[PDB]
Amino acid sequence: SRKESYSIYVYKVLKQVHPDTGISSKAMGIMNSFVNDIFERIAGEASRLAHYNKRSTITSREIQTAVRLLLPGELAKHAVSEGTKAVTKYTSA
Amino acid sequence: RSRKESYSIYVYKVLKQVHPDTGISSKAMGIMNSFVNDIFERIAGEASRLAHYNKRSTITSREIQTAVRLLLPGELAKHAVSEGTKAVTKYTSA
Amino acid sequence: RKVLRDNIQGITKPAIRRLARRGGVKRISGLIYEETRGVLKVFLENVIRDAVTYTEHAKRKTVTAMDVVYALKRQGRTLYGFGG
Amino acid sequence: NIQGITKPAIRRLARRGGVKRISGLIYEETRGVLKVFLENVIRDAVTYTEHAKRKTVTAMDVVYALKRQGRTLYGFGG
Amino acid sequence: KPHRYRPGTVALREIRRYQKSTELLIRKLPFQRLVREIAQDFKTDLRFQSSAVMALQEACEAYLVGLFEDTNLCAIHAQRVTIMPKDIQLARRIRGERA
Amino acid sequence: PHRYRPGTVALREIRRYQKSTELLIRKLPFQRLVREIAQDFKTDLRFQSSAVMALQEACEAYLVGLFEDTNLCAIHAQRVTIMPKDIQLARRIRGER
Amino acid sequence: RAKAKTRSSRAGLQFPVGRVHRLLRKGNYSERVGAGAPVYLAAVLEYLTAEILELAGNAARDNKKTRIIPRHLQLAIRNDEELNKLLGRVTIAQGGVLPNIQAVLLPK
Amino acid sequence: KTRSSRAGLQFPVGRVHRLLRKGNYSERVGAGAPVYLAAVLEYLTAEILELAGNAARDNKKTRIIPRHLQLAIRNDEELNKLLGRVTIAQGGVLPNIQAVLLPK
DNA sequence: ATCAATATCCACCTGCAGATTCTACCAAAAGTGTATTTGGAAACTGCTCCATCAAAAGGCATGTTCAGCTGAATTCAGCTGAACATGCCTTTTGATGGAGCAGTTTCCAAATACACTTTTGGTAGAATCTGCAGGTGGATATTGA
DNA sequence: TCAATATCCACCTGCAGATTCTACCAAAAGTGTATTTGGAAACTGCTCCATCAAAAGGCATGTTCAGCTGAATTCAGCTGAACATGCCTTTTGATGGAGCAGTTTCCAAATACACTTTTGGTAGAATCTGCAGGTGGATATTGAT
Ligand SMILES: [Cl-]
Ligand SMILES: [Cl-]
Ligand SMILES: [Cl-]
Ligand SMILES: [Cl-]
Ligand SMILES: [Mn+2]
Ligand SMILES: [Mn+2]
Ligand SMILES: [Mn+2]
Ligand SMILES: [Mn+2]
Ligand SMILES: [Mn+2]
Ligand SMILES: [Mn+2]
Ligand SMILES: [Mn+2]
Ligand SMILES: [Mn+2]
Ligand SMILES: [Mn+2]
Repeated sequence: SRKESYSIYVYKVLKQVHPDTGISSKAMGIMNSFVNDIFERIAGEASRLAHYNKRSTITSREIQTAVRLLLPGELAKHAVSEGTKAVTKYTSA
Repeated sequence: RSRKESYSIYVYKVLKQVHPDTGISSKAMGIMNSFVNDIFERIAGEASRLAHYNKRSTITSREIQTAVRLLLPGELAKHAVSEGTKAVTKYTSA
Repeated sequence: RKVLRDNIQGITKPAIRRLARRGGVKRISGLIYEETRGVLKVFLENVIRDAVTYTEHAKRKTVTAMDVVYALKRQGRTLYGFGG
Repeated sequence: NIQGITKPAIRRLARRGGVKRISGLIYEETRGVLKVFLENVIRDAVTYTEHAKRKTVTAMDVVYALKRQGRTLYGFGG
Repeated sequence: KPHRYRPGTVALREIRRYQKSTELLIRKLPFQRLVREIAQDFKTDLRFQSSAVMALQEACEAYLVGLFEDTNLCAIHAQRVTIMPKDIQLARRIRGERA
Repeated sequence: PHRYRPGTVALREIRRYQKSTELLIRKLPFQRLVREIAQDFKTDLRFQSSAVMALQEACEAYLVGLFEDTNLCAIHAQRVTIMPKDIQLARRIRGER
Repeated sequence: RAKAKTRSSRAGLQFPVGRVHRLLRKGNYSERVGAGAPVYLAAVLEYLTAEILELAGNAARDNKKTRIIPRHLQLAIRNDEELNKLLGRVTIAQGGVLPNIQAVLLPK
Repeated sequence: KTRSSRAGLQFPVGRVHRLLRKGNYSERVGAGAPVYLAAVLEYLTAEILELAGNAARDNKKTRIIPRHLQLAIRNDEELNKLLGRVTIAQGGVLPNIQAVLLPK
């Protein structure tokens, strides 16, 4: 049947930063694990945030506070900018 | 008017059952409430994961049971499982 | 309001000795007191930082005991006795 | 079976661990720790197996086990 | 005489005394100023429920006491009875609190 | 008639093993230990080969991590040789004991 | 119309089955929640609070008190291997620690 | 006309949205949440690939393998902290020998 | 082996802070009747998991030195505990003003629910390459003398 | 230092296990078209959170003094490291067969909705009442001699 993964997306991102670099299958597995793990942590924290505040919906606001709580310093700053940038560019054109 | 629930009433009933003569300070009751809420979260959380890994959308007594075996050590698990099972078979006996 | 400075020195040599005692410590080097303050400081900043983040997310100006409880839970430092 | 985990293999692990000199007693001590570690993870994995009514332990069962034992492992489905 | 207990005797009496009780060991007002100072450096204009400050003190003290037990095991392991900064560092290292 | 001094080869191996990533425990013996332990929890089990590999990866990374903390404990006692008491102390501080 | 029976009494429990059922549905644990789940969970929770109240009540007795306080809860948790493991990363406010002095520290 | 191209991302906003709704995180999911989350996941991914790529280049190789992901992560303070309790299978460890153990 | 200096240890009191019952009012469990949906049975299908050899091939198990590390013994210099005198500043009580948490009440964006339409991944092949694993040769790093 | 024994480090080379690159085609993901409903404003009750004021004694701060603990130094066993030497489990590969993880439809049983009706629980409001101190003689405990 079908088993979906982030492979095609990790790969497209690989070409942006290193057009000439490839990646082994095992390393791709590592990246998939990574995306899934970080996805769960952010989502999990956003979930608690909304529950603590008695809110039924997870907005970009809960995702942002969750990122702030989970990522160490500089990573949080950049992650936060990358995220609000994508939300504005998506709410525009 | 503002009103909030807690497991205090039940903790107190259970306390009288095991120690009829013993009371409990409010600070101790506060700790018992954190405890119940905490274990509820660990069990429910583990049950949620279990159901999700098995593409099942419903949490049944079977999920609560596996979560219990994963979370509690040896004897505590055995006894908890027994009590839970006995309460379910009884509950369903109408 | 008055300026808050050097309050980490409010954690005295005797208070730290007491904590070591409860921790079972019999003899303490003269350098333990400054190390302890530094360690306490790092511990407190990390918990305060998370607690205040929950406070701001709720749009409050008051850090609640629950903000601190959630912050301690995040850091694998679950605390029983103050709600939640 | 645990004796199959040999002195030289344990030495290799220690070396990657940056260890220069090893005491004669470390070998049996190491086997005991490795056994507790395997028992705890496998017990958890099999519990996931049995819950899914399977007779085959999958990598995902192991991955979920390691995850709750606070030993998250990347590269096998998570 | 004057009477004098030998070094280590009072220390042991103190351990028995503090391991026997549960009251906070750090003065309350000083600890509250420390909390307010640290907090103020993160976000200005903050207020605190009094129980929030107490939750923090209970946590910091349980944390320091737990750390001293581990520090103590590191001193004994070096065949010492006196804890030193390097024992605290070794414990924090193994506890994964730092590299 | 040439011999390296004790420790010289030990250091060489550290350099070699810290440089590689291959599994250091023999595969078959490991698979055997795994199946045995598993049999005590549920009989007649099968294992995806990748299930056995994940277990060996996790288990070998754990022991390597443990040996580093054990080493720090031996050095703290001003020794250069790791002993059971070093592993015990590291596990106690980690909260595994 | 029909005799109102609590799910708790039907289950033979002191803990609240209805409440627990509600907490399950509203915690986003799953889309659906089976009827037996809240019964099984209320029982496990009740069993566990009975176990620690039994041990805490005894620590209270030993210290010659009739009222269980936090310290009593600590002594019961830390002196019991399984509860200690279950709550190994929890801190009980006002609980203090167990009396314990390393042998090497005593006078020879 | 996909949501990713609109948000200018390479990661799948549509899937992140679906994964959020079906993971039992909340009753409802805002439209911006999957966008934000997707961007965050993409950024972290680029950050690691960037450093692993370099680790590869410095090893005189063009294909990133696990070893490289390990070298990139353990040699970076923040990534190391974020993945402090994670093990990269086949990643091995950073070469490092305690001074006290050296000859002389 | 005996005290003398002090530090618990164990009962015996007794009026409060702080539990433990008391009542009302709901918020929210409990019925009933319906409309859906979940997820077990019984029946196959490829997958991929054990066995089974079947040899080699490292890799492990043994004794043989003996290098040098750990553990056992002193031996102090001076750190850090115990005891005291001083008097500072945390504690304990008591208001008080008012910042700011929670309530109720509206009420639009913004999200969910539903068919459709269109597009994007995942999958089973077909077409190459990044290095693994050797080679040979040239300085290195170690050691003994 | 010298001489030589093994270790590394290179630059180059060729096969081949993977990594890529192709060609479809059914599950998502994107549209449009109606509800639905959060959970922001908008006040606005009314908890607590700052902030003194004032007094009092529990404790923090310094200082003296010297016990005994943490270093330093010095060996002498012996325990581990380095090394051939010999053989035997582990590794490497195909079969070859079979247990068994997935789907495939059934649908009966269990759940998720809507009111509609009861109460078990949660606020304060009175009623108790464990003990937190407070004071004394046993009992020890320590440390000098
Ligand atoms: Cl030090
Ligand atoms: Cl030992
Ligand atoms: Cl059920
Ligand atoms: Cl949003
Ligand atoms: Mn400041
Ligand atoms: Mn106001
Ligand atoms: Mn396509
Ligand atoms: Mn090569
Ligand atoms: Mn509404
Ligand atoms: Mn003074
Ligand atoms: Mn002297
Ligand atoms: Mn000494
Ligand atoms: Mn008393």
